[PDB]
Amino acid sequence: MQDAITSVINSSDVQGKYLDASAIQKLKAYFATGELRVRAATTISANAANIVKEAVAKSLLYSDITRPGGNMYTTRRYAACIRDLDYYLRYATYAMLAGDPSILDERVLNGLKETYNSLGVPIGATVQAIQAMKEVTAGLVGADAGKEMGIYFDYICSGLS
Amino acid sequence: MQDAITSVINSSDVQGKYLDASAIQKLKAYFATGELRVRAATTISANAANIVKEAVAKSLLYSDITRPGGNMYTTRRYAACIRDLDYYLRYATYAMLAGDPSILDERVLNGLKETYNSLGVPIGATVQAIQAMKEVTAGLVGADAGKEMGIYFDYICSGLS
Amino acid sequence: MQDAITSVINSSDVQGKYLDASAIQKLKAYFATGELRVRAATTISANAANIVKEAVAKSLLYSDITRPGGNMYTTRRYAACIRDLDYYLRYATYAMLAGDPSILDERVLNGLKETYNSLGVPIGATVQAIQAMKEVTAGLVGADAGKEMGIYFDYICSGLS
Amino acid sequence: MQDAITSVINSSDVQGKYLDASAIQKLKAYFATGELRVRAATTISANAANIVKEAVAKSLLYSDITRPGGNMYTTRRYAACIRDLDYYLRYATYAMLAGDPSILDERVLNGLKETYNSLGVPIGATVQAIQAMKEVTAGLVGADAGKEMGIYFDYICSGLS
Amino acid sequence: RFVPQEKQPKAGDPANFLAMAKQVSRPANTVTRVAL
Amino acid sequence: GGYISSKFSNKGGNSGASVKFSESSTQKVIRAAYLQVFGRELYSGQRQ
Amino acid sequence: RSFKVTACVPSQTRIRTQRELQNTYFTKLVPYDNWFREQQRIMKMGGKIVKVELATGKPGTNTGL
Amino acid sequence: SIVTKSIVNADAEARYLSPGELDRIKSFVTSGERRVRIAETMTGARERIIKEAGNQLFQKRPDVVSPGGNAYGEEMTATCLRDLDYYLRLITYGIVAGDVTPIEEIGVVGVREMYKSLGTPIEAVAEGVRAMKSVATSLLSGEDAAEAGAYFDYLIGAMS
Amino acid sequence: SIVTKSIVNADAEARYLSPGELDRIKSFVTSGERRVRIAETMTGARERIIKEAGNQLFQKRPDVVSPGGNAYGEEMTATCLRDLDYYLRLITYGIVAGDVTPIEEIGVVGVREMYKSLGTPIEAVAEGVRAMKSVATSLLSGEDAAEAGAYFDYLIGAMS
Amino acid sequence: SIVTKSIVNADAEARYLSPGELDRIKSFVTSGERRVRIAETMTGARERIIKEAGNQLFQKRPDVVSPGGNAYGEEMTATCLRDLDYYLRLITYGIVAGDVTPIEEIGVVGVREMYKSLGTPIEAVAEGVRAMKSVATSLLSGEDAAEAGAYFDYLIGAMS
Amino acid sequence: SIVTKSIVNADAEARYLSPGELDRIKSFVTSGERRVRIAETMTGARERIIKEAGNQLFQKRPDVVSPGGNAYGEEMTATCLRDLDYYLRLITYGIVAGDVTPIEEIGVVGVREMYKSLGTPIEAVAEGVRAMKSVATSLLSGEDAAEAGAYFDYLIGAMS
Amino acid sequence: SIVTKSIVNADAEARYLSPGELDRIKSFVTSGERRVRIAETMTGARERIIKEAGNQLFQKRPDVVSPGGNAYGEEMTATCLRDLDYYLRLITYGIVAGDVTPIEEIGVVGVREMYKSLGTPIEAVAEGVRAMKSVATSLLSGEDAAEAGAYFDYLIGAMS
Ligand SMILES: *[C@H](C)[C@H]1/C(=C/c2[nH]c(/C=C3N=C(/C=C4\NC(=O)C(CC)=C4C)C(C)=C\3CCC(=O)O)c(CCC(=O)O)c2C)NC(=O)[C@@H]1C
Ligand SMILES: CCC1=C(C)/C(=C/C2=NC(=C\c3[nH]c(/C=C4\NC(=O)[C@H](C)[C@H]4CC)c(C)c3CCC(=O)O)/C(CCC(=O)O)=C2C)NC1=O
Ligand SMILES: CCC1=C(C)/C(=C/C2=NC(=C\c3[nH]c(/C=C4\NC(=O)[C@H](C)[C@H]4CC)c(C)c3CCC(=O)O)/C(CCC(=O)O)=C2C)NC1=O
Ligand SMILES: CCC1=C(C)/C(=C/C2=NC(=C\c3[nH]c(/C=C4\NC(=O)[C@H](C)[C@H]4CC)c(C)c3CCC(=O)O)/C(CCC(=O)O)=C2C)NC1=O
Ligand SMILES: CCC1=C(C)/C(=C/C2=NC(=C\c3[nH]c(/C=C4\NC(=O)[C@H](C)[C@H]4CC)c(C)c3CCC(=O)O)/C(CCC(=O)O)=C2C)NC1=O
Ligand SMILES: CCC1=C(C)/C(=C/C2=NC(=C\c3[nH]c(/C=C4\NC(=O)[C@H](C)[C@H]4CC)c(C)c3CCC(=O)O)/C(CCC(=O)O)=C2C)NC1=O
Ligand SMILES: CCC1=C(C)/C(=C/C2=NC(=C\c3[nH]c(/C=C4\NC(=O)[C@H](C)[C@H]4CC)c(C)c3CCC(=O)O)/C(CCC(=O)O)=C2C)NC1=O
Ligand SMILES: CCC1=C(C)/C(=C/C2=NC(=C\c3[nH]c(/C=C4\NC(=O)[C@H](C)[C@H]4CC)c(C)c3CCC(=O)O)/C(CCC(=O)O)=C2C)NC1=O
Ligand SMILES: CCC1=C(C)/C(=C/C2=NC(=C\c3[nH]c(/C=C4\NC(=O)[C@H](C)[C@H]4CC)c(C)c3CCC(=O)O)/C(CCC(=O)O)=C2C)NC1=O
Ligand SMILES: CCC1=C(C)/C(=C/C2=NC(=C\c3[nH]c(/C=C4\NC(=O)[C@H](C)[C@H]4CC)c(C)c3CCC(=O)O)/C(CCC(=O)O)=C2C)NC1=O
Repeated sequence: MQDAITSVINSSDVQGKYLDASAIQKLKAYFATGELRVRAATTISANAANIVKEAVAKSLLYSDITRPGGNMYTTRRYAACIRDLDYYLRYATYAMLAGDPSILDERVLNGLKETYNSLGVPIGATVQAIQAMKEVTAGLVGADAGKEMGIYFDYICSGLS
Repeated sequence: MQDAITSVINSSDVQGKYLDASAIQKLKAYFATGELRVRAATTISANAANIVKEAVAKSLLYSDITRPGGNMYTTRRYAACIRDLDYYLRYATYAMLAGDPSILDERVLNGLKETYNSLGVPIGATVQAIQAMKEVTAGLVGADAGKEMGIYFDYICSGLS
Repeated sequence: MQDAITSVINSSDVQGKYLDASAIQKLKAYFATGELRVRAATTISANAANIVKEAVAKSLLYSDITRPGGNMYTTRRYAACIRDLDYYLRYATYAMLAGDPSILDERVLNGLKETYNSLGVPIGATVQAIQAMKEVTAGLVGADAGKEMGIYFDYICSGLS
Repeated sequence: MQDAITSVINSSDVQGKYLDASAIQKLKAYFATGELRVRAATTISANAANIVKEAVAKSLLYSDITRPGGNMYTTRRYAACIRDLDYYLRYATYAMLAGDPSILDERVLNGLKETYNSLGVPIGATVQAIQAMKEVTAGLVGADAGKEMGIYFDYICSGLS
Repeated sequence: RFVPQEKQPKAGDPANFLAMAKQVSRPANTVTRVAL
Repeated sequence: GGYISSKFSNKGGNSGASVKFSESSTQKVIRAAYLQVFGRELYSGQRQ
Repeated sequence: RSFKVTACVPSQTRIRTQRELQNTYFTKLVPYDNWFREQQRIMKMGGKIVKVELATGKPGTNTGL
Repeated sequence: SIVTKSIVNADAEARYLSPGELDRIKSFVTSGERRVRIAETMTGARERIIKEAGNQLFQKRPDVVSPGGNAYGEEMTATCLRDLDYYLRLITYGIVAGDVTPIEEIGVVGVREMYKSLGTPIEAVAEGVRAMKSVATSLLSGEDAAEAGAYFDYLIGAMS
Repeated sequence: SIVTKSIVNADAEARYLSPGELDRIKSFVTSGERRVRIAETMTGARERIIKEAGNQLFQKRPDVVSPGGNAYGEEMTATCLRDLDYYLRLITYGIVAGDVTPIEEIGVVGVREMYKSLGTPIEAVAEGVRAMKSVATSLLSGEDAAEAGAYFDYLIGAMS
Repeated sequence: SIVTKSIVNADAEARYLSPGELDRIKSFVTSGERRVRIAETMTGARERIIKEAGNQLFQKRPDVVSPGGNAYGEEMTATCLRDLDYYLRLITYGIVAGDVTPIEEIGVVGVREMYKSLGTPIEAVAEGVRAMKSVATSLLSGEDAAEAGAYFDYLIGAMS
Repeated sequence: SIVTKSIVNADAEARYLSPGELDRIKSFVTSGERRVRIAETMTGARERIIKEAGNQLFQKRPDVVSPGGNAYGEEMTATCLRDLDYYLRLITYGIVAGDVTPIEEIGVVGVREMYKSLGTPIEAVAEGVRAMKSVATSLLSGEDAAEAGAYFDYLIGAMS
Repeated sequence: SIVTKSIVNADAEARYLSPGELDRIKSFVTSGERRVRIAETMTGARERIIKEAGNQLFQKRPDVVSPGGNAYGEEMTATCLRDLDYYLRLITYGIVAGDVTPIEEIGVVGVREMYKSLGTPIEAVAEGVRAMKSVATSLLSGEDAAEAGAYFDYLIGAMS
C-alpha cells in the first residue's frame, strides 16, 4: 500500500527534506485528477458483473479453452477463472484510485507468476483476457479515464508475463 | 514514414478537399519552425554518444540494476540498452525534422511494446531514462528547441507506458 | 486440395477396400456431369474481365467506399480490390471443375477472416460483392451449372463472414 | 539447452553471492553420477537405430492402428513418425548428460502439443510408445540409470499428454 | 604386374546354400498381423 | 495440415488425409531448396 | 532462444497476381540474436507487428542463453 | 518529400544526417513558401482548367463522348471530368511536397489495372491529362512551368 | 486426378485454365468409363496376379525366402504379399484418376526411410513390382496396357 | 583429428581458440601413447579379425552366401572381405586421429548410395562391424575397450 | 559448460555426440574433483587478489589515478576494484564449468560497448586483469595454473 | 513449345518426367499433323489478310494515317503495314508450337517501350490485331476458330 500521495511522502522522507516544487507538481497534478477517478470507480462497481462478462464473451468463449481439453472445460475451472477476472478488475480500480501500482506489486503480483506455472494455467490466455478487459473498460468509463486504466491494467500484464 | 508536409496532404486527401486555408496556415507554421529544427539536429548528432553516456548517469548507474538481481550485469544486456537508448536519439531526431509523431509509430512504437513485456524488462525504468534524456538534451540544444524535442520524447514515453 | 475423384479415393482408402461398385457409380456421377463443367469453364475464362466489372457496378462503384475516406479510394487499393475480387472468381471455377469445395478452404478461406480485419477492409461490403458476382455469372452459364457454381460463392461467404 | 552445472551457476550469480559451499554438493552430486552417464549415453548410441526397431515391434507393428484407416497408415506418415520417435530418444540422451530437462522445453516441447491435436496424431499411442521404450533401455544401461532416464521420459509424457 | 590389394581366401567361412522354395498365400488373410 | 501455429480459425484440412495434394507441392520446394543453396542434390546421410 | 512473431505486412508498390497469403502473415519463429536485424526489415516495409512470444526459456536468465 | 527521402536513405545506413543533406532540408523548408503559392495558382483557377481541358479532350478524341463510348450522357460525362478533378488535386499535392511521392501512393501505381477493368482507354486519359498541362503552364510563370511541369510530365509517361 | 494436376499447373503461374488443357479433361471424361474397366480386371484377377508374381520374385530372388533375409516361410513371406498387395491397390487408385499422385502420396514419399527401418531390400520390392506388372500387361489387352503401362513403370523408378 | 573439429568450429566465428577447446588438445596428447599401442595391436592381428568376424557373420546372416544374394561364390566373398579390411583399417585411423572425422570422410558419406548402386544390402555390413567389434574387444584389454570399442560404435551407429 | 558446448555441437550434425568428445566429459567428471580446489582458493583470497592487483595495475598505468581519467577519487576507485572483483567473480563460475560459457554471457559479449560508453579504455582494464592473473597463478599450484592460467588468459585477448 | 517448358519444370526439380506430362507430349505430337494444316492456310492468304486488316483498322482509327498522325505517308503506311505483318508471322509460329512463348520471346516483352519511343499509340496497333482476328477466323472453319483465336487473344491482352 502506497498512495501516490504517500509515495512522494516516502521518497521525500528517505532524503529527509521538505516538499520541493517538482514534488508538489505531482500532487497538484494528482489533486487535479481527483474528480475524474471517482467518476470511474462508481461506474465500474455498477458494471463489475458485466465488464467481467463481456471480456470473456469476446475473447475466451467458444475457443480452445471453453471446449473440452484445456483449462476451462469443467465448471470448477470456470468458477475459478471468473474468480480471477473479477479480482483483477477489483484490484485494478484501486490503482486507479491511488494513482500508484504499488497495490499490484504488493497484493497481486507476489505469488501469482509462480503459482500459474505451478498449476499449468496458460499465462498467454489470461494475459489476453485482461487485455480484452481493457477496451471494455475504456469504453465503459469514457476514454479520458480509459487512458487511466491502461497503465494499471497492463501493469498486471507486465508482471504476469 | 510520412512527414509533416505530406501528413497535411494526407489529412486533406482522406477528408477530400484541396489545400484549403486551414492547411496552409498549418503548412506555413511548419516552415517557420523548420529553421530551428536543423540547427538542433546537428548539435544532437554531434553529441549523440555524449547524451546517452550522461542520460544513463542520472538514473541507472547506481540502483537496483547494478547490485545483482536485475536487467544489466550480463554484458550483452547492458550493451543492448545503450544501443536501444542510442536508437531513441536517432529516431527522435528523425522525428524532429519530419515534424510528426507518426514516423516514430511505424519505426519504433508498434513492435517495441510487446517485446519489453515479454522479455521481462521494466518499461518504468525505460521511461525514467528517456525523461532523463529529456532533461540533458534541452540543456545542450537550448530551451526553445528543447520544447520541440520534448514532444517526440514524450511520444516515446507515453507510447511505451 | 481434394477432388471429387480423389474424395472417393479418400473414403475407399480408410475403409481398407478397393474400387467398390458403390464408388464406381459415384465416379460415374461425376463423369456424367463432367461434360457440363468443361463447357462452362471456357465461358468464365473468356469473361473474367467481363464479369468483375459488372459485379462492382451493381454493388460498389458509387457509395461511401470510393469517396475519399473510403477503403478502396486510391488506385493502390482499387487495384487490390479487383485482384482480391479476381481470386474469388478464379477459384470459383476451380472447384467447379473439381466438384468439391475443399480447394477453397485450403487455398482461399485460410486467413481471410484475420487478414481483412487487420488491414481495415470491410467484410460487410465484399460479401455483397460476391453475391452480386453470383447473379451475373448465373446468366452467363445457365441454370444447370449455375446451381453448381452458386454453392461455392456462399461457401466463400460463410467462412469470410 | 543449459545443464545442471550452468543452472547452479545461474542461481548463484544473480543474488550477489559467490561460489558458496551449498553449490558445491550440487556439483559434487553431478560429479559423482556423471561417470554413470557416459557409460549410459554410449550404449544408447549403440542401439539408437535398434530401439526404434523395438519401438514399432512392441506396441505398433502388428496392431489395428497400422491397418488401413488408422493414423499410422501411409508411407509419408510412417517414416515421419520414426524420426519423430528418434528425436525423442536423442534429446533424452542430451538430458541424460545434462542432469536437467532444460533441453526439452526449448527444442522438443515448444510446439509439440498443438501440432498433434491439429495433425490428427493420437496422444495415447505416443505415451504407450515412449513409456514402452523406458524399460528396454533399463535392460541396456542397468537398473539405476534407466530410472534416471525414466525421469526425462516421464518429462516427455508430462509434456505431451 | 598383378596383385596390390587382395585377400583371396574366402576359404573357411562359406558355405550353407541349403536353400528353399517358397509358396503363395493371400495377403488379406491376417498373416500380416493386427495388434488390437 | 496448413499453418498450425497462429490458429487461423477456419481450416478444412481433412486431418484424416488419405491422399492430400499438398504433399507433392511441399516436397518439391524442399528439393529445390537443396538444389539452389547446395546447388546439387545432397547425399542421403547429410540432409538435415 | 527463439521468438514467435506474428506480422501483418502489406504490398507497398506492386500488385501481385499470385496469391501471397503467406507473404502477409509471417507468424514465424526467429532466434534472439538475429531478431533485431529482422525486426527492422518488417518495420521499414510498413508492416505491423502484432504479437511476440517467448517460445523458448525464461527471461532474466543471464547464463545458458 | 525531400524530408522523407533523406531520412529513409539515412536510416538504412544507420547514420545521422550528413551536413550536405541538412543544408538540402534547410533550403527545402525555407523555399516552402515559394512552392505553396504555385499550388494556389492552380487551385484558385481549378474550375477553368477542368472545363478547358474538358473541351480540349473531346475535340481530339470524340469516341469517348460518342454513344457506345465510356463517357456518354450527362452523368457519364460528368464523371470523366471529376476524374480529371482528382488529378488537379494530385498534382497540387506534388508541387507542395516537392516530389512525386504523393503522386505514387495516391494516384499512379494501379492505373494499368483499373482502367483496363473499367473499360476506359488509358491513352484517352493520357491526352486529357496532357491537355491539362497546356492549360496550366500558360497560367503559371516562366520558371515554375519546368518545376510544376515535371510533375505533369511524370503523370504522362507513367500513364501511357 | 488429371483435373487436380491441371489446376495446380495453372495456379502456379496464376492463370485460368488453357483450352488445350481442357481438351485433356474432355478426353478424360469420354474415356473415363474405359479406365474403370481397366481397374476391375485387376481387382477381379487379384488372387492370380499376386501369388504368381510374388513366386516369380522368389524364383528370381531366392535370397528372400531363405533365413537371414527379410522374409521367412510362415507369415513373413505372407506379409510380403500384403505389402505387395498395397501397390496393386495403389495402381488401381492411380489409373482411375488418370494421375500419378494416388501412387505418390500413399506409397512413395517416405519408402526409403521406412524400409531401412524395416530391414527389407527396397530394390527387391522394385524387382517384385516389376514382376507384378509384367504379368499385368499381358492380362487385359495390348491396347489398354500402354496408357495403364505409363503408370506401371513409375513405381519401378520410385524405389531406386 | 582433435584439432580438425576445433580449428573449424572456432574459425567459423572468426575467434581464437577457447581454452575449453585447448583442454581437448591437452586431453589427448597425454593419451597419444595409449592411442598408439592399441592400433599397433589391431593391425598386428588384422588377419585373425577378418577371418573370425567374417566367419560367424555368415552363421548370423547366411543370406548373402546363399544364391540370389550378392556374394554368391568365393569370387565375391573375397571381394566382400575387402570392405571388412577397409573398415578395419578405417577403425585404426580413427583411434590414432582421436575422434570421429577420418572414418566419416573416407568410408561413410556415400554408403547409402554406393551400396544402393552396388545392389548390396546396407544393413548386413552393419551386422558385421558388431561382430568385428566382438572379436576385437574380445582380444584387447579391458580399459581400452571403452575407448577403442566406441570408435567401432560410431561406424555401426551411422551405417544402419 | 563443456557439457553444454558438446550437445549443441552434436545437434548441428544431427547425430549423437561423438566418442571423441565423450572422452572429454568423462575426463571432465574425473577432474570434477580437481576443479573445486581452484574455486575455494579464490574465496580465501578475493580480498587479497583484488587489493594487490589494483596497485599492480596503478603502477603499470598511473594515468587512472591522475585527475581526468575515469577512476579518479575514492568514490571512483571503488569501481576500479569492483569491476576487477566482478571479473574474479567470473572465473570461478567457469573454472567449475570448465570453459567460457559463463565467461561470455556475463562478461564479454558487449564489453567493447560499455567501457566506451563509460569512457574507460579497455586496454587499462585488460592490463589489470593481466596483472590479476599473475598473482593468481603464483597463489595456485604449478599444475593448477598450468590449465587455469590458460583459462585465465582467455579474457585478456577477449577484452582487448 | 510445350516440350521445352515441360523439360524446364522437370529440370529445376532435378527429376525425370512424370507420366502425366508425358501424356501431354504424346497428345501434342499427334496433334502436330493438324496444327500445321492451320498454319499453311494462314500463310497462304497473308496478303488477303494484311490488306484487309489494314482497311479494317484505318476506318476504325483514322487519326493515325491522317496527317498529324504517326503513320502518315505513302511509305510510312508501308512500314506500318509491315509492322502489322510481323504479328502474322509470329502467330503462325505460335500455331505450330501449340504455345505462346514464341509470341512472348519475340513480339511481347518490350513492345510497350518501342512504341513509346517511336510514337505510335500502343492500343492502335492492338486494334489492328483484333481486326486481323476477325478476318483470320473468317478464313477458317469452326474447330480452328478457338485454336487460332487463343493466340490472337494473348497478343491483344499483353499490349493493351
Ligand atoms: C482464467 C480465464 C484463466 C484461468 C484461471 C484459473 N485460475 C485457477 C486457480 C487459481 N487462481 C488463483 C488466482 C489469484 N490469486 C490471487 O491472490 C489473485 C490476486 C487477487 C489472483 C487472480 C489462485 C490462487 C489459484 C489456485 C487456487 C484455487 O483453488 O483457485 C484455476 C483452477 C485450476 C485448476 O486446475 O482447478 C483456473 C481455471 N485458467 C485458465 O485456463 C484461464 C487462462
Ligand atoms: C461437462 C460440463 C460442462 C458445463 C456445465 C459447460 C457449460 C458451458 N455452457 C456454455 C454456454 C452455453 N450454455 C447454454 C445453455 C443453456 N442456456 C439455455 O437457455 C438453455 C436452457 C441452457 C441449457 C441447459 C447457452 C445458451 C450457452 C451459450 C451462452 C452464450 O453464448 O452467451 C459455455 C461457454 C462456451 C464454451 O466454452 O463451452 C460453457 C463452458 N461446459 C462444460 O463442458
Ligand atoms: C559481473 C559483470 C559486470 C560487468 C562486465 C560490469 C561493468 C560495469 N562497470 C561499471 C562501472 C565502472 N567500472 C569501473 C572500473 C574501471 N574503470 C576504471 O577506470 C578502472 C581502471 C576499471 C577497472 C579495471 C568504474 C570506475 C566504474 C564506474 C564509472 C563511473 O562511475 O563513471 C558499470 C556501471 C555501474 C554498475 O551498475 O556497476 C557496469 C555495468 N558490471 C558488472 O556487474
Ligand atoms: C528502433 C525500434 C526498436 C527498439 C526501441 C528496440 C528494442 C529491443 N531491446 C532489446 C533488448 C534489451 N533492452 C534492454 C533494455 C534496457 N535495460 C534496462 O535496464 C533499461 C530499462 C533499458 C534500456 C536502458 C535489456 C535488459 C534487453 C535484453 C533483454 C532480452 O535479452 O530480451 C532487443 C533485443 C535485441 C536487440 O537489442 O536488438 C530489441 C529488439 N528494437 C527496435 O527495433
Ligand atoms: C525434435 C522434437 C520434435 C518432435 C518429437 C516432432 C514431431 C512432429 N511429428 C510430426 C508429424 C507426425 N507425427 C506422427 C506420429 C505418430 N504416428 C503414429 O502412428 C504415432 C501416433 C506417432 C508415433 C511417434 C504422424 C503420423 C505424423 C504425420 C501426420 C501425417 O501423416 O500427415 C510433425 C509435422 C511434420 C511432419 O512430420 O510431417 C512434427 C513437427 N517434431 C519435432 O521437431
Ligand atoms: C487466395 C486467397 C487470398 C485473397 C483473396 C487475398 C487477398 C488480399 N487482399 C489484400 C488487400 C486489399 N483487399 C481489398 C479488398 C476490397 N476492396 C474493397 O473495398 C472490397 C471490400 C474488397 C474486395 C471486393 C483492399 C482495398 C486491399 C488493399 C488494402 C490492404 O493493403 O489490405 C491483400 C494485401 C496485399 C495487397 O494486395 O496489397 C491480400 C494478400 N489473400 C489471399 O491469400
Ligand atoms: C485519385 C485517384 C483515383 C482515380 C484515378 C479514380 C478513378 C475512378 N474512375 C471511376 C469511374 C469513371 N471514370 C470516368 C472517367 C473517364 N472515363 C472516360 O471516359 C474519360 C475519358 C475518363 C477521364 C479522363 C467515368 C466516365 C467513370 C464511370 C464509368 C462507369 O461508371 O462505368 C471510378 C468508379 C466510380 C467512382 O468514381 O467512384 C473510379 C474509382 N478514383 C480515384 O479515387
Ligand atoms: C500403401 C503404402 C503403404 C506401404 C507400402 C506399407 C508397407 C508395410 N510393409 C510392412 C511390412 C513388411 N514388408 C515385408 C516385405 C518384404 N520383405 C521381403 O522379403 C520382400 C523383399 C519384401 C516385399 C516383397 C516384410 C517381411 C514385413 C514385415 C516386417 C516385420 O514384421 O518385421 C509393414 C508393417 C506391417 C504391416 O502393417 O503390414 C507396413 C506398414 N504400408 C503402407 O501404408
Ligand atoms: C573406402 C570405403 C569403401 C569400401 C569399404 C568399399 C568396398 C567395395 N566393395 C566392392 C564390392 C562389393 N562389396 C560387397 C560386400 C558386401 N556385400 C554384402 O552383402 C556384405 C554386406 C558385404 C561384405 C560382407 C559385395 C557383394 C560386392 C560386389 C557387388 C557386386 O558384385 O555387385 C567394391 C568394388 C570391387 C573391388 O574393387 O574389388 C569396393 C571398391 N569401397 C569403398 O570405396
Ligand atoms: C516481330 C517483332 C517486331 C516488332 C514489334 C517490330 C516493330 C517495329 N515497328 C517499326 C516501325 C513503325 N511501325 C509503325 C506502325 C504503326 N503505325 C500505326 O499508326 C499503327 C498503330 C501501327 C501498325 C498497324 C510505323 C508508322 C512505323 C515507322 C515509325 C517511324 O518511322 O517513325 C520499326 C522500325 C522500322 C524498322 O526497324 O524496320 C520496328 C522495329 N519489328 C519487329 O521485328
